[PDB]
Amino acid sequence: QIPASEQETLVRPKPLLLKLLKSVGAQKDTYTMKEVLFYLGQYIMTKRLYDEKQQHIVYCSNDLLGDLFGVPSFSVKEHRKIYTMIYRNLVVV
Ligand SMILES: Brc1ccc([C@H]2C3=C(N=C4NC=NN42)c2ccccc2O[C@@H]3c2ccc(Br)cc2)cc1
Repeated sequence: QIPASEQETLVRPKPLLLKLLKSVGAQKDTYTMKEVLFYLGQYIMTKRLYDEKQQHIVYCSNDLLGDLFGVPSFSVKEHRKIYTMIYRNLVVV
């Protein structure tokens, strides 16, 4: 539900939303929104932060991710929510 003209928004992550990204294979400092989302996706996948039965729900209560987003869990179905939650950990270049 996010226009493609918004996921290309050149952006760059703050100190540890960056740490989050490079810990899963990142090596740049300036990303586009979907690059960020793609890596955050790999991150959720690798630490298995999702509910094993209703896999559209993510648990980040006791994870770094939780500190970045400020919520204990969220649904990957609510794109806008995810974006604004990601926006606060980055400057829009
Ligand atoms: Br916004 C946004 C962009 C892409 C998705 C992806 C996606 C997942 N499941 C769907 N279903 C349709 N699209 N997606 C998905 C589910 C479990 C584990 C990793 C996943 O990786 C990502 C995703 C989800 C949350 C964040 Br934080 C970043 C990427 C979700 C929200």
